[PDB]
Amino acid sequence: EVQLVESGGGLIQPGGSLRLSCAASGFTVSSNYMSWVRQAPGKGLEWVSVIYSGGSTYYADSVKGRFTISRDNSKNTLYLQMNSLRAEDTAVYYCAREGPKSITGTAFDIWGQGTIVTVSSASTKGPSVFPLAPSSKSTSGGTAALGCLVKDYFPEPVTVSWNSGALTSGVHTFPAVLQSSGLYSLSSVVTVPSSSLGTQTYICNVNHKPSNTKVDKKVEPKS
Amino acid sequence: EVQLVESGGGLIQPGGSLRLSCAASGFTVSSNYMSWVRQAPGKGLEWVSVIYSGGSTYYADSVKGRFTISRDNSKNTLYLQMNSLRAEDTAVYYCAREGPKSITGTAFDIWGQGTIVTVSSASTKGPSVFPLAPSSKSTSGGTAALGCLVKDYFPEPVTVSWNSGALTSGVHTFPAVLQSSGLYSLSSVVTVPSSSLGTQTYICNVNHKPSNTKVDKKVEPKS
Amino acid sequence: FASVYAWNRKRISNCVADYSVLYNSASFSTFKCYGVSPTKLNDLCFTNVYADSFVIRGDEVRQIAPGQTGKIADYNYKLPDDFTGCVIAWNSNNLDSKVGGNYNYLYRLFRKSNLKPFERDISTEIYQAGSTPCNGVEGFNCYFPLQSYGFQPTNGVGYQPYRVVVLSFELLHAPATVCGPKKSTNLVKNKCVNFNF
Amino acid sequence: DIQMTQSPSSLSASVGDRVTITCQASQDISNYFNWYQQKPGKAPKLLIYDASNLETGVPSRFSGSGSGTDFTFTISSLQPEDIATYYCQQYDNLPMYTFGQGTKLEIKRTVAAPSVFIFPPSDEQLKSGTASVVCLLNNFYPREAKVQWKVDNALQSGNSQESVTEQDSKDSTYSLSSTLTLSKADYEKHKVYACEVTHQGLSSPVTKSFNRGEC
Repeated sequence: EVQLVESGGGLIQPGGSLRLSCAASGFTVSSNYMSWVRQAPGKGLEWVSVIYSGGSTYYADSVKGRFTISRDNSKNTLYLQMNSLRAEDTAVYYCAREGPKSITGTAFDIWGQGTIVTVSSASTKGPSVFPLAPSSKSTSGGTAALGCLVKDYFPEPVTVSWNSGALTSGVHTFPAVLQSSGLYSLSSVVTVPSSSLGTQTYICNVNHKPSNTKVDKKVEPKS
Repeated sequence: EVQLVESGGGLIQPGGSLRLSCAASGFTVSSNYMSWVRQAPGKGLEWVSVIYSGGSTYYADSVKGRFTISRDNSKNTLYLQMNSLRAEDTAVYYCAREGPKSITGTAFDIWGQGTIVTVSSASTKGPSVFPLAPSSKSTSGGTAALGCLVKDYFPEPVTVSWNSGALTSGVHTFPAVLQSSGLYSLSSVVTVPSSSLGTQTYICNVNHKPSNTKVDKKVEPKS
Repeated sequence: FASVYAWNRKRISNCVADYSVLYNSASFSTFKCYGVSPTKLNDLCFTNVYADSFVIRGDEVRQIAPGQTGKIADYNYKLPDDFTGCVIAWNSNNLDSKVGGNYNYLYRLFRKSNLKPFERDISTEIYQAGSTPCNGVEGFNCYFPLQSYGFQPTNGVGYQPYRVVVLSFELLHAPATVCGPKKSTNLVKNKCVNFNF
Repeated sequence: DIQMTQSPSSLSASVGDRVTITCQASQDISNYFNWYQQKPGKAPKLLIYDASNLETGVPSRFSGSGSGTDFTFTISSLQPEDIATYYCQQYDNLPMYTFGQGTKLEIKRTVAAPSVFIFPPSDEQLKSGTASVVCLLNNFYPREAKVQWKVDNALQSGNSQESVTEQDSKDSTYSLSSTLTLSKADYEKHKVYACEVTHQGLSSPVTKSFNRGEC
């Protein structure tokens, strides 16, 4: 009953001025020690900034002079006013409350599931989808696998679900791959009893959040 | 011989800086009292701003501090420099000349057919078109109806004509409907003698002006 | 009184001016002083006082002030930006408004360019809004430049006629001129006294 | 300030009649009052101004009167070439131009039953994975029509949307389009799609229907 959602992310060129909106529920953000923590892809975590509940501000000294924190005490939103990038700040950005849990000592005790921020320009692009049909070369005994290939997109956060989120058994989305062309690609596959090749519904729901792409593709055995 | 066309509109997020270009013909806009008047969907009209022909500016006090008027006296264009929205300014915006027509009293006497401005983000999207075939379930005696269904688009102003604007008899485009998905949809239908089911040309010309979509779809009786 | 587009201009001169009979007359609906607060007028001396007179609507009295805009201050009567005098105004519905409409009080509603301060323009050329030349005849984008208040006695306040007088004290570089009265007491005798003659 | 209220909002006009819309105000004005007409879709035009003095292009109808608080706009009848929206404007020395709300009008044409027509979803859309089922009601006076969708004789609630056209300037009728939206999967689970229209010009309701998958 205390999760804060941050609105932002999306791509951008080196030198932009994107700012992020961390909106909280369950507590005042004008009375707590809210803080920002990022972590690079395949790297360790790193502190970014904090604000005290009287107005003071502090920065991580690698991102100082270019970042700004502010809050809306009547809207319960926490702002990371970012500008003048240097194209190493591509990371996932988390919010955290800093609250004491001892007679001596304090801690981060509630987090916000992170939002992706990327930078490099190269514009963006929507995904191209194909269904990878269940086949006897994929079939073995009691089960057979089918999936959806979603390829050639820049704006990293993309999602593919199976049957509007119905099937959770065997559904496995593999990490996206970055081609030489500069665009990402991935494929998500799920196994299902071989007695059930075409029988039930298996429609992959592709949603691209930086763009506004939403397409449902049905996967059926090969002709 | 005196109609002014305004270039602008299109969608936009809350906080944008879109400005509109009202270009006039038949009179100087550096010698008249040009004014802007908007009206919300399903609401009454509301004055916005005016400029006198010496340089003065006035605002409607609900949109003051965020709007700006200017003119080009060598291009005959009237500018509404708008910025810093609040997402209630979704309206149709009209230009008007303010000219006297009495020994005492003045009036708006020529208008500019309006241009739509919308705000909410949710990006934009192109329409998906299907032809609704003429059928015996639509046929009754001497006439039968056929049409085109243009659905799932955000950027509100969309148009469908019949045969490049040829048929004006029975052609009726119904008001677009706003779905829960957030996208609009509509269907335009026309009746034509039942002796003429497939005989002549009935091609719906779909044009989406915020995007650049132009597609012609033929409607023929069901197989 | 005088129209708003051709105001009058009286040049008060060497005299004994008593702005107290003005200031306390309580008959004035508006008495603003800009260069100088009102009570200290009967204690100063200038070179010339000008008095301008005209008649406007009721809610147009807020454009007679330094630094305003509107059809009156733009091109009928413009006050400089470092004004010095005072502006006085009072309602005159019973004198100037007549049943059926008093169409003798005009104002200018079109001009090429805003007035310079204290500049006056009584011409009556056909205005030309659009690019098409006018050739002295009316028509679209060729407008007569003067309109008339049709004042009527059953008009809500803010549409009834107000009479306005703008006093402007100026100080060129002469040797002196009009000043306020010289209150004098009584002369006593046969007592060591402190006197000023 | 001054706000003017227009009392009779969207009355009913019969051909060969009269109509008097009525508007009043705050603290009184005098002849600074224009009436406008905006057709359903176009830009507004001016047709009165001052209080009366018709505009050059307006016909012998459309008279106006009143001069101190109350103003009355009057038509020698209700030409089918109307059904627009009529606003009232005032203004003042200081910048400002308060448009009063406005009315509509309407008409009273004879009872006309709708032509009904049902359209199954196009094969292109079933590829995409969704089925729109359109039902059209063509020309009709009383707009108080009911569209009941039925799927295999089950009355369908909460998956339809309607819209209706402006009263037609020629024959004073209405036209209505109801769209039923289903998934491809759910579409393929039933057979008969029916659209049952109820209306005053019909003695008993009309159903147009098709059978999914029958050329």
